[PDB]
Amino acid sequence: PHTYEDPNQAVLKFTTEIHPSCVTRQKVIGAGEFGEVYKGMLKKEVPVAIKTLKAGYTEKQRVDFLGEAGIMGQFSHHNIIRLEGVISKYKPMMIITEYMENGALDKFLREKDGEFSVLQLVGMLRGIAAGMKYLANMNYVHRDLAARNILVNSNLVCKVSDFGLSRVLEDDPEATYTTSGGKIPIRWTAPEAISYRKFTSASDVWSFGIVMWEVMTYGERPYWELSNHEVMKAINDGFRLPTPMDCPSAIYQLMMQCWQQERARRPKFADIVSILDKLIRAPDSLKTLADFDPRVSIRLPETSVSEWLESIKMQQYTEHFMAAGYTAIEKVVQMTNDDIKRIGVRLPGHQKRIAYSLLGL
Ligand SMILES: [Cs+]
Repeated sequence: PHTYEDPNQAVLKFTTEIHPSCVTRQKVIGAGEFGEVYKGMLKKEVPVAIKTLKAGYTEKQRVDFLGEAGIMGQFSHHNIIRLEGVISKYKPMMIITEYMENGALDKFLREKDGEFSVLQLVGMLRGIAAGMKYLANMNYVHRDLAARNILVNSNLVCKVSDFGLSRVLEDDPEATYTTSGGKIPIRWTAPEAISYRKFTSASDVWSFGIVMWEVMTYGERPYWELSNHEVMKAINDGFRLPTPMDCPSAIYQLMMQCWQQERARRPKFADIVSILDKLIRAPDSLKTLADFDPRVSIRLPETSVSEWLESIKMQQYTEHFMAAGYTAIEKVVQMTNDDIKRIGVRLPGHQKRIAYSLLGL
């Protein structure tokens, strides 16, 4: 429905007002768009993440901050972060969520470089795809799916985590690193979303393919060394991300499927989940690896009578071909081997060469 576009209504309907006394802040664990993030306890008491709103906020800033919880409270899935509640009546504003001990996915994979199996990475991807399938069936377009917005708990369960609003695109074109601000980065956004602001579940599928690449590389940066402008031009001209090291051919095949230029040709999230589950339940399909070239940060785009005789070094037969009536190409491609014998190509090697060449035409 439209319950994803009204933050105040969402806060009213889908959040639980928590009293400040029930919250105990313990230790800073991150720095968010709106303020600091703490690990603490919520009342037996349970560990939780506590997002706070920096003092001196604008009214619209307050609205946008609590709107994330308004969205999050509408969901309920194993692979979507759980909302305990919010503090809105007393300062500072706060959002309470389940604690994810291992934090952001990309940082975690970097810390655990090479410490998992390809099967475990594909299982993480399956969990993320399950969360995104849930979101898509709820008619929710994330617009900002990336490994940094996926959290990981003790049991390596991955959950989608960032449900902000007023999301706008990265405007810095000469940049190569991460830009300042809570913007949607160009490197994870589908082409139509950049060019025409057409964010759909298919653009989320594109970003999910980027997340797949992220995981298979243990948290590398997409389009490394390239600039946002170079990334946009590359994607428009057909370039794509290259094969990760030690990547199953099936997984890179699926990534490339997610990155189809025409959004309609991309797989839906149900298809994604089915493919990943099939692969996991038959892990022998993950041993065939896709070719790896350590030099590339991007894959190249894909491609769309005398001359023919000289292509095979038989130009000296040209006059013969002209004398027997084979003056045009359209009639030669319809030529049989007995016609070749008849015209004067008596040597067997020449017959064989002309025949193999003819097969192509
Ligand atoms: Cs409420």
